[PDB]
Amino acid sequence: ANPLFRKHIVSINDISRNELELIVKTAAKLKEQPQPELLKNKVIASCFFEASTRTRLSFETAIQRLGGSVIGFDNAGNTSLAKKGETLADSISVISSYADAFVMRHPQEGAARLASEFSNVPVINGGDGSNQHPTQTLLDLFSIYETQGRLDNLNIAFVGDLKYGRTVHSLAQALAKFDGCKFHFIAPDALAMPEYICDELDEQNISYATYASIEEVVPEIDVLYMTRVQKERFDETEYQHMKAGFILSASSLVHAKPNLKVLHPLPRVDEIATDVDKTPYAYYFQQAENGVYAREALLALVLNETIGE
Amino acid sequence: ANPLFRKHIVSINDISRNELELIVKTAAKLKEQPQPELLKNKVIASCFFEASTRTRLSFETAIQRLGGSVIGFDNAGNTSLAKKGETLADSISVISSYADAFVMRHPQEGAARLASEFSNVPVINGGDGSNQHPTQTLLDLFSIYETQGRLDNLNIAFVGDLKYGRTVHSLAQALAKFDGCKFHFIAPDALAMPEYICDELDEQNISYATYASIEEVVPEIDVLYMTRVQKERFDETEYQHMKAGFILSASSLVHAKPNLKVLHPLPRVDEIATDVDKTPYAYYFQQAENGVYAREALLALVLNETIGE
Amino acid sequence: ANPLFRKHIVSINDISRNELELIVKTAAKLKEQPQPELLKNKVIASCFFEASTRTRLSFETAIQRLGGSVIGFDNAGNTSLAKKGETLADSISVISSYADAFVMRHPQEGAARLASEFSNVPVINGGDGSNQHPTQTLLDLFSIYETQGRLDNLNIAFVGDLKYGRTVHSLAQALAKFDGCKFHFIAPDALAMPEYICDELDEQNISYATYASIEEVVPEIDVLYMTRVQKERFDETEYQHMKAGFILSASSLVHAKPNLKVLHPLPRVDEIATDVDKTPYAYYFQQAENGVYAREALLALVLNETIGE
Amino acid sequence: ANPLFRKHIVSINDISRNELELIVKTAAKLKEQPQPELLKNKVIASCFFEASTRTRLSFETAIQRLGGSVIGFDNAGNTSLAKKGETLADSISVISSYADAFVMRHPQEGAARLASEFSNVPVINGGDGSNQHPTQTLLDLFSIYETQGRLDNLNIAFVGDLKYGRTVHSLAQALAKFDGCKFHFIAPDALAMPEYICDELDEQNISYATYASIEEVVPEIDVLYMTRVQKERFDETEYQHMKAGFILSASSLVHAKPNLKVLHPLPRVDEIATDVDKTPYAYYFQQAENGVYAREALLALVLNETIGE
Amino acid sequence: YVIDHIPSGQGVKILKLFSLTDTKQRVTVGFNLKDLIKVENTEITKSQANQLALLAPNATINIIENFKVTDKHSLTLPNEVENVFPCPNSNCITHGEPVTSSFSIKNIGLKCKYCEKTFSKDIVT
Amino acid sequence: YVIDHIPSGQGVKILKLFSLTDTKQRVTVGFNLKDLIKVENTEITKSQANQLALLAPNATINIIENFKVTDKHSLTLPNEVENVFPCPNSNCITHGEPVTSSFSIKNIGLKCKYCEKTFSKDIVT
Ligand SMILES: [Zn+2]
Ligand SMILES: [Zn+2]
Repeated sequence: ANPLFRKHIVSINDISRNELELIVKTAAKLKEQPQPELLKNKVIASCFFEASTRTRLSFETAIQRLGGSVIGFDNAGNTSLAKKGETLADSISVISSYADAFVMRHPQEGAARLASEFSNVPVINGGDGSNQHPTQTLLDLFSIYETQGRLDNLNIAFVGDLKYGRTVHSLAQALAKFDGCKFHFIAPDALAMPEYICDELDEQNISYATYASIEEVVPEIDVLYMTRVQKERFDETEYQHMKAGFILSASSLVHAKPNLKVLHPLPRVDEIATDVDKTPYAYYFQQAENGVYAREALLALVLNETIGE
Repeated sequence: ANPLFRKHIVSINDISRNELELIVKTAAKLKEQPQPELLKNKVIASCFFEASTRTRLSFETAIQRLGGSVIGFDNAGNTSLAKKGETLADSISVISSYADAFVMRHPQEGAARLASEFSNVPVINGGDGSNQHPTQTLLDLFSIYETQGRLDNLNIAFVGDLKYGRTVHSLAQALAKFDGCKFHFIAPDALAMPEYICDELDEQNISYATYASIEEVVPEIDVLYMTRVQKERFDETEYQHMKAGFILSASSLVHAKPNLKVLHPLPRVDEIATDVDKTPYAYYFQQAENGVYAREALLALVLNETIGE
Repeated sequence: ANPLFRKHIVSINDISRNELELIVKTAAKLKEQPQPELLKNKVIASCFFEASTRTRLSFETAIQRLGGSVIGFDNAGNTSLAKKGETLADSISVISSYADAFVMRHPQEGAARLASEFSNVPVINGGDGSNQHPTQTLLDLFSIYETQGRLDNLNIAFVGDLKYGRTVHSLAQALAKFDGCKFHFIAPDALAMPEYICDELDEQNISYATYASIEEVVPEIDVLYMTRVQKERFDETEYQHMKAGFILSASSLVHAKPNLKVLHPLPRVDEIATDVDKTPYAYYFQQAENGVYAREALLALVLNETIGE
Repeated sequence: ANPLFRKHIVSINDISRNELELIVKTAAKLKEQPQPELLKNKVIASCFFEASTRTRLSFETAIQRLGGSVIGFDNAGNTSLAKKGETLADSISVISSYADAFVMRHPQEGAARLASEFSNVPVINGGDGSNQHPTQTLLDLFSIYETQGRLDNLNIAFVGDLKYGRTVHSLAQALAKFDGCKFHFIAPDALAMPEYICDELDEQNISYATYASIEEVVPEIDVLYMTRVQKERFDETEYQHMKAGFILSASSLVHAKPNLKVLHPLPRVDEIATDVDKTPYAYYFQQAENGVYAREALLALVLNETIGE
Repeated sequence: YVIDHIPSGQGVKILKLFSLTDTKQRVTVGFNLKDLIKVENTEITKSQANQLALLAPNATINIIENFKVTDKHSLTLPNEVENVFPCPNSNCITHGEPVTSSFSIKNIGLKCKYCEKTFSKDIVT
Repeated sequence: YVIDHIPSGQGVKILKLFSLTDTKQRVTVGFNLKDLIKVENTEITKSQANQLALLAPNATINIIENFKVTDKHSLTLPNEVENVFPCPNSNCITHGEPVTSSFSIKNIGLKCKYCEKTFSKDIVT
């Protein structure tokens, strides 16, 4: 058995360096040589209590890509589930019992862990409030690996909302289980990387620094992970001032090295200008596409004792 | 390789007579001698930004009938997509990635054209606002072909709202790419066939004429196309007065040619009377079903160089 | 007693020339010398089953202007009235019995007439679907009188949607009970003044004509009643072509006579350009303001045997 | 004639020290020796585009307490107004016509200024987005005055969200037009008083300082102003951690000056504990009530040259 | 090159809508005399010249190479109008979106590449 | 009059935003040499001259009366900016509405007459 066979996928915290590496290596393998019957005669629950189109379709494609079927829902709007009095626990007990694996997304944190204690079948946390979204981080790791040929010894920059951006936190956390990545944090003072993430980085012996601008670090960077600067944590006057510093244009990448790739977990709105799309560094759309293969590999490894590739 | 291979299907105006014939012929084989593996291991994206059940179930049935998988959604309100700043372009670019073809319906005119420019995979226009609905015309022509044994030299009555009836505009335009059809128009004075459609027909050496009643022309007609004469288009006193002479009943059909098929694109409320259903001419439900086989044909030709028997 | 004392005000059809004249003359009198205790210790129901802010506030101001009080509601959204099973008849019976007069607005035609058969207290039709809105016509007559010193022998133009525009119909109908107004109809072919209005005008010996443009008739016109050209009765392509002809700018009034007044029942959107506001001919805002005095006078005349002005 | 006669009330920044004193003095007479005919035969428009019950009932009470009538609405969703193309300007211009003064609250910043330019009748700003809420500051100052017997040389603590607390920004600014106030600021590091407000205070020779706790400063404080420390402004772990030290309890007040009045603009959830209510310092409910008398004062001075006793 | 016979008031619109003031190369303009434009050291096809025809219907386009005229292009209506005018159709997908406006030129009408509706040449301006 | 020392690329913006090409009077413009504008038979105050200062920070404004210079206005930042720039605040009432944009000029900041928010001189452009 591979280390993930029959395991629940709840948090990036409980996935080791070795497991991450195997997941990305498996994504790469599956993308090169699809295995369209791996999940033959397997039925996969895909229960999105909270809408996530890009994620949901990403998963549903992966399942069906491997020969599996899909049951479930896409927003708890339509569902009659967990209405007035009924526990999520009960709901999961019933629906997981229909199926061979249980992909869920939920607005309450801890909801994938609870699921895993009431499903007799492996559960994949498609997202649980502000807590975890492992497959996003996994698709982000894969895309790095795909374009840098490794995950150790990389110069990664993170831009935008680093205080509340959960996708950067888990990614920094994942990469920090590998060797000698130096992180570069470019964000408003008011959205600096949080104190506790930084301690974890010290404890994982991993250099980080703060920079004022994107353009500053571009020539010494391999991966530029862009996130959105949301106006909620500011007002109008603040945003309109603080936004300008953290928008990525074609002009910003003029001194990029060739292997530079621009990532964004999407959606973008104006934090990456249109004119970056055609530049050789843009990889956000490929990143989105790599969501399918990342989720293929996880589903595969979870349900198949071996990948007889 | 057939001319539609790897082509986008956006507009009836970009489909030629040969192509239209190829589609109805393919639709006939797939209906009569089905080929449930023609899209084995193909994943088809079905994205209905604007809700259209009849159409969506049709496509989704066609996809799976051919061995394909479906991903996508049924309206945009149930989605997390195209939110606030988020372009349609970005959304297409991502969901495209997931699929081998992209079927879409959208409230806005041109959305299928835009889609075709941001998708590396062939898009099928499921309907873009008031502009195009090609597969509707394709199922309409298939039904005519199937029941008449030809598309050339048919007598066709178009009845109801000819002015804003985008379905008749295309069907008229399409059959105008053929020989010898003579068109008969029955509408209120306020809902005549557009001047611009008539110029086309004149450019294409095709007989049309207007008539006061449906009964008047029945002895001469091979196909009777009923559209929906909506309440919006006048006030009450007007609708009540005008509706009478544009409703089809079984008695209307007392002098029908034995090959006469009544069509209606659906839905239908009072415009075709219930007693027509039992008659040998009612073909609107068969026509609706032919939506599956027209959309199969199109998906098939789009993705397979050649198609066998 | 004045002719209107204790009468129901349902339709402009049942208000004679003499009654119209007295209403406008009374408006003028009340506007010059308010009578703030005419409706002292009178409670007036103002029940808007269908929202009409400009109308509702216009009425409520008038009531209170005369020393009266107001009870009621502004949309049937909030009300618990006429819910599942309960008749409007019952509702009116109860609420009118609270009050000394009953101002209502409703989305179903005939609703003010029904009200008047279940209220023991006079009812004022604030609007009943596409049927009547007498106080609008009355405020329109007043504004004409105020600015032309009479209602006979006037050259009035009507612009925009004359087919479905109920405000022009009742106004034309009201003015037609007076002597020797010549009407000028400027509207799209597709929204000509209706056949039946025109017959009524013939029967009231009243000259009308059709003109292509606003600008054509301006120098021979005293009142230019503008209405909105709504896009519903067209599509996008139609509207965008047909709108241009029926927009009133400052440039259009260059050859106006001095006594020219531009009326619009409001809201305007772009059928009267901003730049008309400052011109000496604009009277739509004054027209809106004159809604208060028109409704003051009606309420007064309905409830007071005499106006001891 | 008093300086506010026939003036627009849009911004606390346009009200001088004398004017502020005049308002609180007038508010005191109208509270203590009322004058229920000061707006006899005046009609006051109360238009709440954005719903604000506490504020609207306050104004509406003030209006009628003075002998005035009310017209208007409680939100825009219940309205037929400012629909689609319809300007706010047009809407003001019409409703203005109806009234002798126009009170308005609106979601957009500047809406009261715009209103003042399209109304021939004095507008009172009931709140325009994040910009101004003058009558809130006016009831705040009145309450301070009334309880303290002065507005000069008071010790004032401002507690909670100082950064986005538009109510404190104005109250601070206003009391800064007076002498010798010393301000004490208690907030999280992330919710400090804006740099720009501090410059003002420096320009105006006024002492401020920050403190870690409420208790720390209670012995020295005459007025304690609590704002609401909202959940939006951090994530969960942050809120939970920070909330503790910004909640007021009765025990907090063990060393209060006997003249200490606790204020809060309302609503209040956990930020002031229930046991404070019974204490001799709780004045938030009296302060809310003082909304009536501040808004009376303002309406009175706006419409009457002079006001007697 | 130098563009002559431009209507006075529509000539300013050319500079804006065609971003003629964008290169390092010198550019000169005179309004009212008719407007006029001169463009130092830049090339232009007889193809691209026609894009302008929409705004100045009857306008001479001369070319300087060597301090004097060499060729004199006169304009016709071209087949296409790539991103010059927005589509008058409010519902059109073109509007919020990262695409270039485009009309085929057909009674002189303009037909949206995207929504496929058809507008009179004037309504587009 | 004639306006000198204008930055190349911001000079086109003056013609547009200030509608200088509007009168019958002749108007001439040269881009890149710096942009430059000449305006035949029209008057302008030292007041109105300053509106321009926002776009061309250090720009000479000379005046022709009689084929040669008479006065040479040099620009300062004025108190006001009546309808030149839209307000960067998306929520601002100014946007859909029949009013003229307006900012007071205050560290060189611009303060909306309407929403009363305050923006850095650059963010407005
Ligand atoms: Zn278009
Ligand atoms: Zn603003």
